[PDB]
Amino acid sequence: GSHMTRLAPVVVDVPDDVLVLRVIGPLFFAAAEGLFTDLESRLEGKRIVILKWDAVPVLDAGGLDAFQRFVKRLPEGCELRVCNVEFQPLRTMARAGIQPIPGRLAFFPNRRAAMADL
Amino acid sequence: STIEERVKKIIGEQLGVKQEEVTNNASFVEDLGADSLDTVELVMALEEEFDTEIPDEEAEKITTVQAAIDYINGHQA
Repeated sequence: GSHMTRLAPVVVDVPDDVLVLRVIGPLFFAAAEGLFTDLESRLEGKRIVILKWDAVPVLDAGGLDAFQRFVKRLPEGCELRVCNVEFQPLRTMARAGIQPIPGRLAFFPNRRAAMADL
Repeated sequence: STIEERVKKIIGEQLGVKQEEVTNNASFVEDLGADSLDTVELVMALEEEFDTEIPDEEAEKITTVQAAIDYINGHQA
């Protein structure tokens, strides 16, 4: 692994219990596994985690599986917000029938919308 | 119906707008109130009706009524 799929800091003013990151690179199984495992270690004291996926051009079957497991494992009281899902990952998740989950998983068109109740 | 009419019909159904508003110039997002998921579902519905898999790179460019009509007419291989 060349660590080419990675979490990147976002410069924005947010409460201390909110984490905002970009995911840069494709979410193929192996890369997704490492990324979501890393993300899980950053969740202490976080009420909201926002992932901006503008730079995620592809999401494959195993990558989606990894995403679903990550969501399943989120701590109580921690909501994942995903924004800027690109065409291929969005079509992949649509075909798989991914749905939001109250208090756990929400999708938004952009960062503004994902942060509107902040 | 003609192919053009069928494409417009599907756009209207998927985006939930009156046939009257589905003019050739119309942009799904800027004019017909679509978001990116509506757009994905619309492309999927065109794929199913016209029995064709549309590559992501080309699907990404289907953002207006004319674009959809043009892709369907032009990509019959």
